[PDB]
Amino acid sequence: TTIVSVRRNGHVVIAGDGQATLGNTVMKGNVKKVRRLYNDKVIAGFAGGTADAFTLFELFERKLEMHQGHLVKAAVELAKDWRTDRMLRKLEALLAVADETASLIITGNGDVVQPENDLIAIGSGGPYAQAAARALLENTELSAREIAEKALDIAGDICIYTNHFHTIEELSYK
Amino acid sequence: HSEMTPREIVSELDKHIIGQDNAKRSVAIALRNRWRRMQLNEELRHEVTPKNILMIGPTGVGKTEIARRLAKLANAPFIKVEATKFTEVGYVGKEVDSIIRDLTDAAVKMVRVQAIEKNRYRAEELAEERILDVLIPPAKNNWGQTEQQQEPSAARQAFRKKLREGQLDDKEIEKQKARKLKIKDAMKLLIEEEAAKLVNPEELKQDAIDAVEQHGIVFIDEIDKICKRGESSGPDVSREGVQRDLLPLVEGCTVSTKHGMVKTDHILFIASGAFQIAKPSDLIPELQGRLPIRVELQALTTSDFERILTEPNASITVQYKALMATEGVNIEFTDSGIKRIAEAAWQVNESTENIGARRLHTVLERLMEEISYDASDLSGQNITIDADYVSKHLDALVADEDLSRFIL
Ligand SMILES: Nc1ncnc2c1ncn2[C@@H]1O[C@H](COP(=O)(O)OP(=O)(O)O)[C@@H](O)[C@H]1O
Repeated sequence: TTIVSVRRNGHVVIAGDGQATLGNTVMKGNVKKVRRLYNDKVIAGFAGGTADAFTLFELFERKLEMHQGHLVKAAVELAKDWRTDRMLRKLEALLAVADETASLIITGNGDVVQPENDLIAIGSGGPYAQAAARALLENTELSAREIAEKALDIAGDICIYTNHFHTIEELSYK
Repeated sequence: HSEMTPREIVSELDKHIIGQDNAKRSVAIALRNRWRRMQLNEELRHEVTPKNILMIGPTGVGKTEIARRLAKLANAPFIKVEATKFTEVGYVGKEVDSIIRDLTDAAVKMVRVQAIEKNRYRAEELAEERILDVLIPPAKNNWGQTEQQQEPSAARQAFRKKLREGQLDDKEIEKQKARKLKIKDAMKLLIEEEAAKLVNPEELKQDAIDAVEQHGIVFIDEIDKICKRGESSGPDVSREGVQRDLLPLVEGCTVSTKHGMVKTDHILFIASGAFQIAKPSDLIPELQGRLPIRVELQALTTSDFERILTEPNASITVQYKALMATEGVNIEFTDSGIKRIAEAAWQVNESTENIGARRLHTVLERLMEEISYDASDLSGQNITIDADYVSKHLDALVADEDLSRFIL
């Protein structure tokens, strides 16, 4: 899979492909890997179980309800339980989350990570996307959305575990 | 507690009692003194004791009324004991400590009821949220905008606006409850449910005590009936016994109440007597000392009677009008009608036994017996009790003496 997040000109995005793989064959080709949270204010993408999601995203929402929209903190408070609670522990995934404030990755390890330029690229196709995103972001005036898109395609072209079905969630603010 | 001046007290007392100005001032000085005490220093606060009063006067002329309104006016615990109630304890009977107990069981039956007043808005505000929580089960962990749990006050505003009478819709809530029920009950089950949490123990029962000790008012009726009379001797020591028994109470002591230890050192005592047989100087020495204030009340006159009928707030006449209104009937008293009701009451009291203003309630009440009954089948009328009506209904009765001893 490949999750790509970018941020340029008061615009942030998260884009993902839709391939789920089992062994050497495709199980499904249209998996929704990018949703929306906290009353459609917070966007997110993810790599993992469809349930792990509908559990880690529900929780994340409540963590925001416990920290007035403040992304980061709810994010910190999130990765917190995710590494402690006996049960929540077995959950496996890689959440990419971003609000108008900032964007960041969360791993079952409990880490909260803010990448160089709010640029995120997780998943087996992650680096190829990063390489292409970085290239574009540094040599062209293209938009955050246009980036993630083009970057995602580049990925799906190189990564045997990434396809060309997309799911993007933008955000405007300025 | 009240910061009312004596003059203001008397004024306030004038709204319920006709005449007896002197007794009013005496009782008014007493109240103000309780205030005067707290404005003093450590020492002087122990030393200064209540100036207990000895009201002297004939039956039903306003003695208890005055003391009852005085108490009521200072939201003070009030008890009225009949002195002879203990004259039979030389054989068996109630101990005088009972007075301080009752003044306590009532100083509680008071602090409690007046906790249902203060806590009558709490259960129907920060407690009606119960039914609204099962009507629209709040967000899974409300967010937080100090106006977010107030935002609904749209969906939420509807369930509350419609909760202005519309109920009988069975639901359930939460030993919390859990049990399934209705609303003519789920709601009322909540009335007391959420209320017993605001009122605590060691402050309520502790305060009833603080009340009695600081604002208690004991009215010892017929204190003159426990004085020495020159007819015998054995019964006298029995009487004087009640005087010695009461002595600790007005001299300063500690009584045991099932709510705590009450100290009588600052309870105000209003003793009362007719003093036709005995004189206040027949009271034992120690008691005369503790009864520094002596005030007489005059017998009521026909004019006092006319005024008592209509002047006081919620006078019997006013009450009657009110009660007949309940039946949709408009009752009205002309000046001469009242002049005659009073006149009648005076007559019976002179021709038979004098019972003071009491007589007015019985005369007034016999006079109205007919309208009181027929009131329901007279709705929408203007009945006028005038001199004529009065005479037709009372004359015969008042005229016949033996009959007056029975019927009036
Ligand atoms: N001066 C008065 N003013 C108003 N009501 C009075 C007066 N005197 C007597 N009454 C009425 O008569 C009844 C007699 O009782 P009370 O007034 O306590 O006097 P007492 O203690 O001398 O018997 C009371 O219910 C009261 O309403």
